[PDB]
Parts: sequence; structure tokens; C-alpha cells
Amino acid sequence: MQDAITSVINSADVQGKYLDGSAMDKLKAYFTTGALRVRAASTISANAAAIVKEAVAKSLLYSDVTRPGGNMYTTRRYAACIRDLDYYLRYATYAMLAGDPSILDERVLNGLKETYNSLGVPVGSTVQAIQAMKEVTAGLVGADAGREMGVYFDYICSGLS
Amino acid sequence: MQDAITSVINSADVQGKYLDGSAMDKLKAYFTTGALRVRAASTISANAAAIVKEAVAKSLLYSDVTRPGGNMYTTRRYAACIRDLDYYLRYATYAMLAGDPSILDERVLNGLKETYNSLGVPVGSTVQAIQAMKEVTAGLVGADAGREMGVYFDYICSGLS
Amino acid sequence: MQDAITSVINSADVQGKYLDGSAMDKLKAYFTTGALRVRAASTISANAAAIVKEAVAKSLLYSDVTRPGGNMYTTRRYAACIRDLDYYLRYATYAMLAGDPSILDERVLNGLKETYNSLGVPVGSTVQAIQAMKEVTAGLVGADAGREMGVYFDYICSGLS
Amino acid sequence: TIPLLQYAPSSQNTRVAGYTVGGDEQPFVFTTDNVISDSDFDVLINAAYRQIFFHAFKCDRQQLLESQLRNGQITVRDFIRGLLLSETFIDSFYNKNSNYRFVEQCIQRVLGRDPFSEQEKIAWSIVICTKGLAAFVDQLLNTDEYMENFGYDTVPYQRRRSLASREQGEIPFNIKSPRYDAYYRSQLGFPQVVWQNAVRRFRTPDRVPQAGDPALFLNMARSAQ
Amino acid sequence: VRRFRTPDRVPQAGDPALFLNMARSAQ
Amino acid sequence: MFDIFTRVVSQADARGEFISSDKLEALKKVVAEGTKRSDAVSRMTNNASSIVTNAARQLFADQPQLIAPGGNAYTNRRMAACLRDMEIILRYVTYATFTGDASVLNDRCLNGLRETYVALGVPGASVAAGVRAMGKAAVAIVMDPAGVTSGDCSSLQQEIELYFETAAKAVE
Amino acid sequence: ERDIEPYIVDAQFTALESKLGNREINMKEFIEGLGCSELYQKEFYTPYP
Amino acid sequence: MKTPLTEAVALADSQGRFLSNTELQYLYGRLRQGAFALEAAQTLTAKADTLVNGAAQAVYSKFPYTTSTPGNNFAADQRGKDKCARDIGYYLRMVTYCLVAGGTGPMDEYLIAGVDEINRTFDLSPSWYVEALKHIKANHGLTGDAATETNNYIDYAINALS
Amino acid sequence: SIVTKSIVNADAEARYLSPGELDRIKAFVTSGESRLRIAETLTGSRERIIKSAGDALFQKRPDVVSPGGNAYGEEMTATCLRDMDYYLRLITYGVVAGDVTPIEEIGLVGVREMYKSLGTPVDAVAQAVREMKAVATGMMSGDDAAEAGAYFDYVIGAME
Amino acid sequence: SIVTKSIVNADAEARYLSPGELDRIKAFVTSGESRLRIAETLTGSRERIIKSAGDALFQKRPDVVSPGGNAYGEEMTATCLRDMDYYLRLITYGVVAGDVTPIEEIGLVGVREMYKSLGTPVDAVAQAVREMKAVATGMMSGDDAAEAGAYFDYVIGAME
Ligand SMILES: *[C@H](C)[C@H]1/C(=C/c2[nH]c(/C=C3N=C(/C=C4\NC(=O)C(CC)=C4C)C(C)=C\3CCC(=O)O)c(CCC(=O)O)c2C)NC(=O)[C@@H]1C
Ligand SMILES: CCC1=C(C)/C(=C/C2=NC(=C\c3[nH]c(/C=C4\NC(=O)[C@H](C)[C@H]4CC)c(C)c3CCC(=O)O)/C(CCC(=O)O)=C2C)NC1=O
Ligand SMILES: CCC1=C(C)/C(=C/C2=NC(=C\c3[nH]c(/C=C4\NC(=O)[C@H](C)[C@H]4CC)c(C)c3CCC(=O)O)/C(CCC(=O)O)=C2C)NC1=O
Ligand SMILES: CCC1=C(C)/C(=C/C2=NC(=C\c3[nH]c(/C=C4\NC(=O)[C@H](C)[C@H]4CC)c(C)c3CCC(=O)O)/C(CCC(=O)O)=C2C)NC1=O
Ligand SMILES: CCC1=C(C)/C(=C/C2=NC(=C\c3[nH]c(/C=C4\NC(=O)[C@H](C)[C@H]4CC)c(C)c3CCC(=O)O)/C(CCC(=O)O)=C2C)NC1=O
Ligand SMILES: CCC1=C(C)/C(=C/C2=NC(=C\c3[nH]c(/C=C4\NC(=O)[C@H](C)[C@H]4CC)c(C)c3CCC(=O)O)/C(CCC(=O)O)=C2C)NC1=O
Ligand SMILES: CCC1=C(C)/C(=C/C2=NC(=C\c3[nH]c(/C=C4\NC(=O)[C@H](C)[C@H]4CC)c(C)c3CCC(=O)O)/C(CCC(=O)O)=C2C)NC1=O
Ligand SMILES: CCC1=C(C)/C(=C/C2=NC(=C\c3[nH]c(/C=C4\NC(=O)[C@H](C)[C@H]4CC)c(C)c3CCC(=O)O)/C(CCC(=O)O)=C2C)NC1=O
Repeated sequence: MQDAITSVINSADVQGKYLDGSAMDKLKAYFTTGALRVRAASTISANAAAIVKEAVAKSLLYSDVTRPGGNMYTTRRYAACIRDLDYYLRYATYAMLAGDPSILDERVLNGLKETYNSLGVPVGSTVQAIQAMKEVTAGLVGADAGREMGVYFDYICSGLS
Repeated sequence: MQDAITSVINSADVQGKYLDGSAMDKLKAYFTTGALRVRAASTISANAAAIVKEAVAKSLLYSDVTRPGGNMYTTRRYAACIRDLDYYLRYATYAMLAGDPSILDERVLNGLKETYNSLGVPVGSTVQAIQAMKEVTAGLVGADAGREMGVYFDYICSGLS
Repeated sequence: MQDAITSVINSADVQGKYLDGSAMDKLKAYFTTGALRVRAASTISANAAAIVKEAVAKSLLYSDVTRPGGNMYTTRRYAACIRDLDYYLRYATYAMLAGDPSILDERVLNGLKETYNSLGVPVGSTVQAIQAMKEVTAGLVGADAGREMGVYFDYICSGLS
Repeated sequence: TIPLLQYAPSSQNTRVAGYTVGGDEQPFVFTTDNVISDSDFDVLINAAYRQIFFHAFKCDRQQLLESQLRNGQITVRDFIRGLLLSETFIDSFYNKNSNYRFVEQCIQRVLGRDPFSEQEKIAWSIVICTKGLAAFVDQLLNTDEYMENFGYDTVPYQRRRSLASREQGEIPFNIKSPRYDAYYRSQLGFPQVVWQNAVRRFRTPDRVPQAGDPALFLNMARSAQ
Repeated sequence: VRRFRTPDRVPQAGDPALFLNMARSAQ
Repeated sequence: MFDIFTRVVSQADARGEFISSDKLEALKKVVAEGTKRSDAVSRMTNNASSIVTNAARQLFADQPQLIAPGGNAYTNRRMAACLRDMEIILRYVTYATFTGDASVLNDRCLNGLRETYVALGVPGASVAAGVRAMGKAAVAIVMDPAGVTSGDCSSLQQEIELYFETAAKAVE
Repeated sequence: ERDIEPYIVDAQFTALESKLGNREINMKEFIEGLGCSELYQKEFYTPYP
Repeated sequence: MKTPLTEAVALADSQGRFLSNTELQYLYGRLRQGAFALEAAQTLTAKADTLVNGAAQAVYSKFPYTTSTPGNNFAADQRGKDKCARDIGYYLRMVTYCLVAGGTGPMDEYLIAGVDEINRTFDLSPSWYVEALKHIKANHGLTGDAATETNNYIDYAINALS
Repeated sequence: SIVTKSIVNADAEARYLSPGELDRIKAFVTSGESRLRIAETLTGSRERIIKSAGDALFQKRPDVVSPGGNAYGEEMTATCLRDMDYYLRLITYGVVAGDVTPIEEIGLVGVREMYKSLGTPVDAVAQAVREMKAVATGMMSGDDAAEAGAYFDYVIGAME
Repeated sequence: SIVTKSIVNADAEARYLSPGELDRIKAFVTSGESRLRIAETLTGSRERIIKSAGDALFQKRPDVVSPGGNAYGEEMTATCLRDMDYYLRLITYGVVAGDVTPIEEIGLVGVREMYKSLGTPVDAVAQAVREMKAVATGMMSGDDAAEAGAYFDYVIGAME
């Protein structure tokens, strides 16, 4: 679990030097992004349920998954699906606030692949749902923070695939 | 954990159809077997200790296992052996009653292989003991239910080997 | 915790006597009423939340206790009140099935007065709520099943008062 | 052109002989030739209105056909034809119903019998859309069943609705078939719920007075000195 | 007069009856 | 049986106040486009016969059973009756775009037609293909301009495609 | 000691419950995680010494 | 249901004939009508509230025994006058609907078919609504062609009532 | 079924099946024909049951068919009737199973969470299964109506 | 509040307040004046907030005011306005306290269980707080609207 600040401190710590001016440059880059990161995080926290319901209504609803024969058929599997999507959105918001995708590699993509292979979850439908959620949150909170959420959603998809 | 009934309902549920006549055919097959399944289950439940003692007296007793140098030498290992055999017989009776070996794959053969590799338990002696128990219960409860117990004991041996 | 059967057996055992004709007659009375007890328990298990919300709609709603200053004011207190009424209905169903109120003073009425007196819970308002719950479920299951529910509801109200 | 489908008839109280006798379940028969006084024209005109329009109001009444019939140039068969081609019948019955239900209603009201089957209404529904309502009513009147049962000078009725020593015989067809169906009341959207149950007033629940309450003696104290 | 019942007062805080006027005023 | 003018009337009556201004802009532009509407109907109407024979000719080229023996439209009066039905469906869709509302179409001809074709044994999907091809020719007959003043006839092409589609989907 | 449902704004322990559903975690660490988070600390640690 | 278009469809339909040139003329003659008719419907919608109030004033001034004599039908108290505002508002709204549709069919369907039994059983003298429609047709102040249409219009209302 | 539940009960208690539950499985085996008849009559008249129950639900609770409500429009009402179809299907599965457990596995675990996601009022669904129960028990004979009403009653109990 | 949360979070850890938590309490202590100004803005105009938000809610969700809706019959709409007044009061408390522990610890814990026992759609309540947020952030300056919309955002987020 590291921020932009903690990754800068960590990188300056492995080689063993003090804080140089380029580290201060990265830190001021993080701060001037971090103000709008805060406002986008509040907007996503306000509208998370509508974001997830628009994501599943965009991609997963009238397919074979939410139909019978898919892995989203029963109400147990539907509730697990909505919970999986809520967790993707929440951890993407954490990675957006920290400015580092180390949390997504640490807590989300740790053993998610093998349990998704073992339960038979389709990776492609999940990736489509996450990308639909990505442009839903991009149209919600704005353009630059939409790109911020975009690279972290893409990090989740790349760790998933 | 599924019966013949629950597997029929499950298969008709994945493809999404209602109950067809072939499902009713499988269900009536299950019932006309299930009456004698009940009587054989009562007979096995009545005589389980004699069945297990005849199984170990048939195969494991005067070998190197119950002797020194084997994995059945101490009283700790002997008690664990009798408990393992009792559990094989009990779960075979459950699979005979349900008409489905999903319980044997679910609770017996889940991690039994790797702990049998890790403790150094001989697989071949266990398989011989289970087959001896198989024809002991076949001579006890009868021919058709002997075949019923036979395919479930063989399922346990195939998951073990 | 004992039903009518266990209390009859306990009386005949504390006597040290065998089961004479009066005990046989008591057990015949319970074995005649048991089917009605079963059907009333199923009908009460059908409509738990409806009976609870109709009891609050009869007694506690639109009074001072749901207004500011009342003990049922906040959402936490409302949820705990619904929880307490669900407990009273569930344990009255259990005491109806057993035919003996030993579970009520063993597991409801044990420290309930001291708990409610320490919290500041009004005992008269909750007694009126249990009485309205009794009235609603006696309207639900009929005359005699409502009476054999109301005897244990009156037991709970008497032990609470 | 194309002739009708041949539909097999089905069994009913009409195609059978029946041994009828004078009773009240037999509809009072209204005939032009014997009404010859001015009031009996009013009863006949009211009866034909009761059949074709079900109690036509003054807006629905056609002055020309009633006038001309009281003079006597019009036959009551031509009077029924004029009623069916009049616009209040077209508006109330041909507009709101589909072709099949219209043919059902019109066979019941002109011929005095239920249609034999659904395929009969189907077979007669060709002619109304292809040749017009006038040709449908004209072909209906020219058929021999209407002529043998009523004739030129008889207002039709429901024929042999009720058998002898029955409490009920049959629904009178004025009750059975109204001008709307379910399909067109759905277009008008009528079942807006009356919603006069469980309004849930929010005022505080009344509590019955407990034993020994001061109020208990309120009502007697009001009556006392 | 010495009423034996609660005083005639109404519309206490957090009551729905006080907000019934504003319930009527809205669509 | 409903004109779009009395659609606005009946909706405002079920509301129960006067017709609002936004509906009056809409009705004024309806009046400015009803010119297109009415004689779009009649343009659709004139070759109606050649449209009917071309759609039936195409249908019996696509499905050779219906002129094969044992088929539904095989004998001579059944084939003539099928031509009669296709003419009737075209004429009622023509009435519907003249009224400007699909209420005459769904009200006069489509509703019991589904049950009639099922109870007769008549295929419904063949009728659906016929009305779809007939609608394509219908707009194009009404869309292309030959010896006609240039005008905004595209609005009709939209609504007449909707009307033919409702006809084909209600036949089923 | 009670039903958890009137003390939770939403389903609060869905992470640990989902980890137990996979049995990447055991029941004992689920018990320890129930003890560690904030509902138990606001329930039994705050109003008592 | 009398509009010129539905009557053209009914004629073609009753006859069984396909749409023809005769039917077509009605549509562009409905232009001579509608090009003022929609304007007049809007200006009646603006004039509406003072029209009903003045019509109630004229009916009460013509017949003082309504406001004097106590009865259910008579507007002695408030609720009777509320019923009067409802009735004349219904009449004016049916005039507006009749103006927008182009024919008498909305007015003939929503008012005329039952007015004789209602005036017979409920003791509503139709000369009251005669006064009301005459006051409306005097007070509406329509200009040119639109005004002429209303007179034919409102006279049909009085002729149905009388 | 009842056999899987008796097996997991004897497994958790680590013993063989008691002769009481062997007699229960045997009685279930003999009552198979009655439950086949109940599920047969329910699979016969599913459309009539669904149509009458949906119109009774819309007559009772008009909030769902109102504008702004959940089931507004043609496709939304059709999906509402599709969900009633799924629940009557699970009712037939539990009727032929002798147990409520396939109804639990397929359609009772997360219905509150998923209907919290879709926006469906769950008490309206409980009213819908109530109307389906009333209509199906109106169709059946009274003893078989009691059996099917037990499973219907369980579904509306797990709803609300 | 902020001080309660910092004290408890240092209290479980068996340590004193860290200096970062102390300048957090200091910054909240300095921003309390703007918090009190937002609280007076929300308090003084509660009539127009509740009225306009109820109007926009019943415009947006007419089925709850429609026949069969939970909020039906003047008192049901009016009663709802009292629940909206409760939530605006909790919004004012959370604005003053600098944290959402008044709002959560009073009126958000068992809100799902309560509104399920009353038969209320919780999404329509979220729409009510959404319209309250629209009217309230239409009433203030920019940073004041953001700081109040944070707590309005928390209430709508804790609904769903
Ligand atoms: C409002 C826009 C929505 C709505 C409201 C509605 N509420 C009720 C009834 C009650 N609501 C409460 C709520 C609270 N009490 C609290 O202490 C808090 C936290 C501060 C809240 C949110 C309570 C206790 C009641 C019961 C009566 C009472 O006030 O004591 C109703 C009436 C329900 C009924 O069955 O009569 C309604 C209609 N409903 C809507 O449709 C709107 C979406
Ligand atoms: C914090 C990081 C984290 C994640 C993401 C996580 C996921 C996770 N997802 C699971 C299941 C699931 N996830 C899905 C997913 C989906 N539905 C579909 O079909 C789509 C492809 C996708 C919806 C977008 C489904 C259907 C299940 C349940 C399958 C089953 O076991 O029945 C399970 C098994 C337990 C359960 O039932 O929930 C875990 C542990 N756990 C974690 O700790
Ligand atoms: C199974 C036997 C059993 C019962 C019955 C039981 C009751 C019980 N009810 C409690 C609270 C409560 N009980 C009520 C109930 C009421 N107050 C009112 O105003 C109403 C009159 C009445 C409801 C009808 C309320 C409001 C609280 C919360 C008190 C508080 O949070 O301060 C508490 C306090 C702890 C906690 O909420 O979770 C206990 C232990 N515990 C048990 O083990
Ligand atoms: C389409 C053209 C057409 C006309 C003209 C027509 C006239 C006509 N006038 C009639 C009666 C009548 N006509 C009158 C006429 C009058 N009263 C007088 O005192 C004056 C001399 C005269 C007024 C100008 C009277 C009193 C009757 C009623 C005689 C009766 O019905 O017994 C009748 C007998 C039916 C009835 O109304 O009872 C007819 C058919 N019918 C038609 O279809
Ligand atoms: C106002 C609206 C209206 C419609 C639409 C209508 C249809 C209608 N189509 C009919 C027959 C028919 N319909 C067809 C249809 C076709 N042939 C095919 O192979 C294709 C599948 C399809 C051409 C699209 C055929 C062959 C018949 C004759 C069947 C028969 O009469 O035996 C009949 C039976 C009467 C007859 O014509 O002999 C009716 C009533 N009637 C109406 O009143
Ligand atoms: C019954 C005798 C009769 C006819 C024939 C008639 C036609 C007719 N078509 C018109 C307009 C028009 N007609 C068209 C038609 C088309 N433009 C295209 O590019 C398309 C290919 C084609 C439709 C497929 C257009 C685009 C207009 C423009 C004006 C309008 O919208 O009416 C107008 C408007 C007034 C005018 O032109 O003076 C007339 C008169 N009016 C009549 O009274
Ligand atoms: C849409 C077409 C339409 C018309 C024509 C119509 C007439 C009509 N007027 C009525 C009542 C009324 N109409 C009036 C109005 C008047 N009576 C007088 O004496 C005054 C002179 C006159 C005021 C101009 C009154 C006073 C009643 C009350 C009858 C009662 O309360 O019993 C009623 C009884 C319904 C009720 O009880 O509210 C009907 C049906 N209703 C309609 O829906
Ligand atoms: C067998 C277990 C099972 C259940 C329960 C289930 C529910 C379910 N309900 C759905 C939709 C729905 N269900 C409803 C139903 C309702 N809303 C109302 O107004 C009515 C009161 C209520 C009907 C009782 C509605 C309106 C939708 C569409 C929601 C939307 O599109 O937003 C969908 C989305 C479409 C699809 O993928 O088929 C699913 C999966 N699926 C299952 O496999």
C-alpha cells in the first residue's frame, strides 16, 4: 500500500539518497492532481449505486449471463456480481485517490484470477462491464478524472486478463 | 451436494427449460431404485462395524502394514485407519442413497489425495481395503445394491488413485 | 426448555413412577392438538414481518414514542424495536409448538425486565405492542389457534409487567 | 366473386324443432300488420330500439324511419335495415369492436341466435370489409333463416332462449354482449382504482382505557349531577 | 375546569401531522 | 378510429384542461406537414395494384410451397383470397397514414387478424415478409420524385415504415 | 451477541465473508477479523474500561 | 366522432372503395378551416376564465330565482355555484375541442347524447345553458373567419339544447 | 430434495441415517405420485395463473405500473411476468423436490440485494407470489392446495 | 465528530493523539465558522428546501403519491415531508460536527430495515435527498455548496 508520496519516498529510499528536486517535482504533480482527485472521489462516492446499475444495464443485462445458462442467472450469482462490480469501483476510487495502482495489484488482483478460473466466471463479460463502468464514471465526474479512473480500470482489466 | 433429483433439476435449469418427459423418466428411475436403496442403507447402517472389521481382516491384517514397518503399526495409526475406513463406508452409503457421487467428490476426495501423499499413506493398501469392503457389503446386502455400492466404492478408488 | 411431553416425563420421573393414565391422557391431549399447532406455526412463519408491522401500525405509530423524545425515536431505536417484536413473535411461536412456556421464562423473560429498566424502555408501551401482535395473529390463524397463541403472549406480557 | 367458407353448423336450441307453447318466456311478438293504432306503433318502435341499440336515447332515434313506418310505407324489415345502417349503430357497434366481434353482435341482434362457431364469424368477416356494412346487412337480411323465423313484418327476438321447466334458459344477449369489449376499454383506460381502502392516517393510535381509568367514569359523570 | 386527560396541545416536533399542510401543498 | 387531432383532444379531455401551447406548436407543424401526409397516402395508393402483384410475385418466388399443391395459397380462390388480404392490409395502412395515426390500423384490421390466420392454418411469417417488401416499395413509390414539386416527403417515409412495421409485427 | 443487522448501514463484512466463501481464509481468521474492525470496537470496547 | 377525415374514411370504408380524389379535397379544405381554427382555439384558451365568470354573471342576472330559491339544482349556496362553474367550464371546453377537431363530433359525443335525460331527471332547465352560450358567443370577440365558424358552432350547441 | 438434506444432517452429526428419516424418505418415495400430480397441474395452467395473478397484482398495487414506478412500459411489464414465471417454476421444482432447498439455491439467496440494485420493490414481489398462491390453490384440490401453499407460503415468507 | 473520531482512533491504539491528527482538529476548529455559516444557511431556509424538494420529488416520482403508492392521501405526502425534514436536520448536524457520525449514528444505521418494515421504496427516498441537495446547493456559494453536498452525498450514498 503506497501513494505517489510513499512510492517517491520508497524509490529515494532504495537507492539511499535524500529528497532531490525531481522528487519534489513529482510531489507537486501529485498535489495539483490531488485536489481534483478529492472532488472526483466525492462525486463517485455520492453516485456509486447508480454507476454500478448503469454499468450492468449497459452491458450485462440483456445477454446470456443475466439470462439462464449464464454465470449471472440465479439471485445468488446476481448479488455476487453486483458485489464484485461495487468492489471494482471502490478499489478504483482508492487507486485514484492514492495515485498508484499498487492497491489494485495488492488487494484486488492477488488471487482473483485463479478463483475466476475455478468458479468459471467469464473474464470477457467482467472486462466489458468494467469498461462500461469506466465511461459511465467518465461521463459522470469529468474528462481528466475520467482518464484517471480510466488507467486504473484498465489496470484492473490487465491484471484480470 | 445433489441427488439424482437435484442433478436433474440442475441440468434442466442450466439450459433453462422446464421439466420434460425424459426428466420424469430419470425421476421414476430414481424412485424405483430408491426403495431398495433405503432397505440396503438400513442393512449397511445395522452392520457397519462388522463390515469394516471383515474388510481389514480380509486385506490389511496379516501384511506389513498392520505389522511393524508399515503405516498401520501403532495404535494411533490403527485407530486412524479404522476411522478412515468407517468414513469411506459412510460416505459410500450417502452416495448410494442420493444416487449421485457428487458427495464423494465434494467431501471425501477434495483434499484427501495430497494429505495421503504428505502423510505417506499407501494408496494401494487403501484401495485393496475398499474393494474388500465392497464385496463384503455386496455379500451382505445383495446383488443389485451390491452393484450400487460397487460404483460408488469405485468412484472413491478412482478419485484416490 | 421442555415441551408438554418432557414436562410429563419429568413429573413421572421425579415421582419415580411409571406413566399412569393421567399422563397418557395429557399426552393424548397434546398429540391431538399438535397438528393444529403445526399449521398455526406454518401460518405464523408465513407472515412474520406483516404481523410485526401491523402491530406497530396499530399501537406504536403516530404516538409520542415515535416522536422526538420517545424511546422509539431514532432509526437505531426503531430497528431495535422491530427486532424485539420479532423476538416476541418467534418465541411465542416456539412456546406454541412446545405447548409449554418454559422456553419463555428461560430465554425471553430471564433478564428482560432489568434490561428494559436499565435502558429506559417503556414496559407498558411494549406490552401494548405485544397485545396488538396477539390480536393480529389471532385474527390471522383463527379462534382456537389464536387463543393458544394468546396464552403465551399473555405469559410474555405478564412476565414483562 | 369469392364465395363464403363452408362452416359446419353446431348444435343449439334453434335448429331443433322444439314444442313451443304460449308462456311469458316467449318474447312478446311485435308485428306491423296488427298494431294499427298510434300507441302500438310506439311499443313496436321501442321494442325494435331495445333490440338494436339497447334503449336508444332521443339522440339515437331516427325521425325519418319512425315517421315513415307510422305512415306504413316502410316494412319493419326495412326499418331494422335502416337502424343497422344508421350512424348511431355504426358509431356504437362497428367502430368500437373489431370485425369478428361485430359480426357476432350483429348475428345475435338480427338473426336472434348466437353464431354457431368462431369460424362462422371468421367466414362472414370477409364480406363486411370487402363490400361494406350495407352489403353485410343486406346479405344478412336476404338469408332464409331471418325470413322463416321473423319475416317481413316481425321485429326479431332471441329465439328459443329458454326451455320449458327451467329456471334460467339463457342470457338474454342484451346483457351478454355490450358494445365495448376488454380491448377497447383498455384504450379508454377505465379501471382507475377507486382507492378508498388503507389510506393510513398518521394520527396517533387510540388506546382502550385500562381498568380503573378516570375516563371510564367520564360518561356517567357527564350524565350525573 | 380540571381536565382528567392530556392537555389539548398538538403539533409536537418530529410529528407527521404538522407536515400534513405541506403534504397538501405539494403535488 | 382516431385522428391525431382528436388524439390530442381525447388526451386533453382525460387530463381535463385546455390544450397546452407545446401541443399547439406540434399541431401547427402537423398542419404544415399534413399536406405531405395526405397526398403521400394517395401516391402510395395509385400503383397499389402493381405493388400488390409485385410483392406477391416476390413472395411466391421466395416460398415455392404456396403455389405448390398442398400449400396454403395453392387453389385458385385461396390464391385470390390471399391477394385480397394483401390488398386489404395495404389499404388499411394507407388509411392509417391518412389519419396520421396507427389507431385505425390496429383498430380496424390487425387485432383479430392474428387469431384468424392461426385458426385458418394460414402462415403468419409469410404475410410478415410480404408486408415488409410491400412497405419498401411503398415509400420508394412515395419517396422518389418524378414530376412532383420538391418537398419534405422524408417525414412520411419514417412514419409509413412505422405503420408497415406495426402491421407485420401484429400479423406475426 | 445480537443480530448484527440493526448495527450496520450496509452489509459491512462482505469482504471477509466472500474470502471465507472461497476458503482462502479460515473461520478462525474470520473470527479475528470480526473482532478487529470498527463495529465490535464501537460495541464492546468503547463504553467499558 | 365527426371529423372530416374520419368521415371520408368511413365513406370509403362503408363503400369498401379505396381512397380517392374526392376524399383528398377535404384535407386541403380542412386547410381553409384549420389555418384560423388553431388560432381561435388558442385565443379561446386565453379568454376562458373571464368567459366562464361572465357567463355565470349573465345566468345569475337573467334568472334571480336560481340564486334566491333554496334547492339542490339551484345555486343558492356556494356549492351550487361551484357546480355552475363546472358546467359552463365543461361547455366552453367542449366548444374548444369542437373547434380543434374541425367537426361537431367531440361536442356531439361528450355533451349532446345524454343532455335530454339529464335535464329531465335532474331539473336543469336548458335555457340556462342557452343564456350561457349566448353570452359566450357575444363575449368571445373572435375576428373574421374564426368568429363565423364559432357562430355556426355555438348555434349548433343552442340547437341541440333547445 | 429431502434425501440430500437428510444426508447432510447425518453427515454433520457424523452418524448413519436414523430409521425415522429412513421412514421419512420412504414416505416421500410413496408420496411421489401426489407431488407429480400437483406439479403436473401447475405446469399445465401456468399461463392462466400468471395472467390472473398479474392482473390481480396490478389491481392491488398500482405503484409499479404507474409512471415513475418500476414496471412501467410493455417490456417492463413483460419482465415482471417473466420473474413471476421464474418463481412459479421454482415453486414447481420445490413441489416435486419435497423440500424448499432448490428454491433456496436458485432464487432466494440474494433477491433483496439484487432487487435493491434493480429498484424493484420486494414487497410488491411478495404480493405477486401471494396472488399466484391464491390462484394456484384456487385451482387445486384442497389437500394438494395445502401442499403447494406450503411452498408458496415459504416463498412469500422468505420475501418479506 | 472529528474530535470524537480522533480520540477514539488514538484510544484503541493505546497512544496519544498524533500531531497530524492534532492539526486536523486545529483545522476543523478554524473552519467551524464557515461550518456555522452553512448551518445557518440550511436552518433559516428549511421551509423552501422541504417544499421545493417535495414538489420536485413528487414531480419526479409520481407513483408514491399515486394510488397504491406508500405516500398516498395528503397525510402520506405530508408525512413524507416530515421524514425529509428529519434528514435535513441530520444534514445540519453533520455540517456542524464536521463528520457524518451524527447522521450515521442517528438516522442511517437501520434505515433499510425501518423503511422495509414501513413498505417504503428507498430509491424514492434517495431521490428526495437528491432534490433536497439540488435546492440546497442552489442556495449557497460554490465552496459552501461543495461542503454541504459532501454530507448530502453521504446520505444518498448510505441509502443505496
Ligand atoms: C419521504 C419523502 C418518503 C416517505 C416517507 C414516509 N415516512 C413514513 C413514516 C415514518 N418514517 C419514520 C422515519 C424516521 N424516523 C426517524 O427518527 C428518522 C431519522 C431522523 C427517520 C428517517 C418513522 C419513525 C415513521 C413512522 C411514523 C412516525 O413518524 O412515528 C411514512 C408513513 C408510512 C406508513 O405506513 O404510514 C411515509 C409515507 N415515503 C415516501 O413515499 C417518500 C419516498
Ligand atoms: C477486493 C477484491 C476482491 C474481489 C473482486 C473478489 C471477488 C469474488 N467474486 C466471487 C464470485 C463471483 N463474481 C462473479 C462475477 C460476475 N458476474 C458475472 O458473470 C460477470 C462476469 C461478473 C459481474 C461483473 C460471479 C457470478 C460470482 C459467483 C459465482 C459463484 O460462485 O456462484 C467470489 C467468491 C465468493 C462470492 O460468492 O462472492 C469472490 C471472493 N473478492 C475480493 O476480495
Ligand atoms: C430473545 C429475548 C431477548 C429480548 C426481548 C431482548 C431485548 C433487548 N432489547 C434491547 C433494546 C431495545 N428494545 C427497544 C424496544 C422498545 N422500546 C420501545 O420504545 C418500544 C415500546 C419497544 C419495542 C416494542 C428499543 C427502542 C431498544 C434500543 C434501546 C437503545 O438503543 O437505547 C436490548 C439492548 C441491546 C441491543 O439493542 O441490541 C436488548 C438486549 N434481548 C433478548 O435476548
Ligand atoms: C322526409 C319528408 C317527410 C315528411 C314531410 C313526413 C311527414 C309525416 N307527418 C306525419 C304526421 C303529422 N303531420 C302533422 C302536420 C301538421 N299539423 C297541422 O295541424 C298542420 C296542418 C301540419 C303542420 C304543417 C300532424 C299533426 C301529424 C300527426 C298526425 C298523427 O301522427 O296522428 C307522419 C305520420 C307519422 C307521425 O309523425 O306520427 C309522417 C310520416 N314524413 C317524412 O318522412
Ligand atoms: C380487415 C382485415 C381482414 C383480414 C386481414 C382478413 C383475412 C382473411 N383471410 C382469409 C383467408 C386467406 N388468407 C390467405 C393468406 C395467405 N396466403 C398465403 O399463403 C400467405 C401465407 C398469406 C398471404 C399473405 C389464404 C390462402 C386464405 C384462403 C384460405 C381459405 O379461404 O381457405 C379469410 C377467410 C375468408 C376467405 O377469404 O375465404 C379472412 C376472413 N379478413 C379481414 O376482414
Ligand atoms: C390532389 C391534387 C393536389 C396535388 C397533387 C397537390 C400536391 C402538392 N404537393 C405539395 C407539396 C409538396 N409535395 C412534395 C412531394 C415530394 N417531394 C419530394 O422530393 C418527394 C420525392 C415527394 C414525395 C415522395 C413536397 C416535398 C412538397 C413540399 C411542400 C409540402 O410540404 O406540401 C403541395 C403544396 C402546395 C403547392 O404546391 O401549391 C401541393 C399543392 N395538391 C393538391 O391539391
Ligand atoms: C361535459 C358535459 C357535462 C354536462 C352538460 C354536465 C351536466 C351536469 N350538471 C350537473 C349538476 C349541476 N349543474 C348545475 C348548474 C346549474 N344549475 C342551475 O340551476 C344553474 C342555473 C346552472 C349554473 C349555470 C348545478 C347547480 C348542479 C347541481 C345538482 C346537484 O347538486 O344535485 C350534473 C350532476 C353531476 C354532479 O352531481 O356534479 C351533470 C351530469 N355534466 C357534464 O359532465
Ligand atoms: C429464478 C430466480 C431468478 C429471479 C428472481 C430473477 C430476476 C430478474 N428480474 C429481472 C428484471 C425485472 N423484474 C422486474 C419485476 C418486478 N418489478 C415490478 O414492477 C414487479 C412488481 C416485479 C415483478 C414481480 C422488472 C420491472 C424487471 C426489469 C428491470 C429493469 O429492466 O430495470 C432480471 C433482468 C433480465 C434478465 O436477465 O432476465 C432478472 C435476472 N432472475 C432469476 O433467475
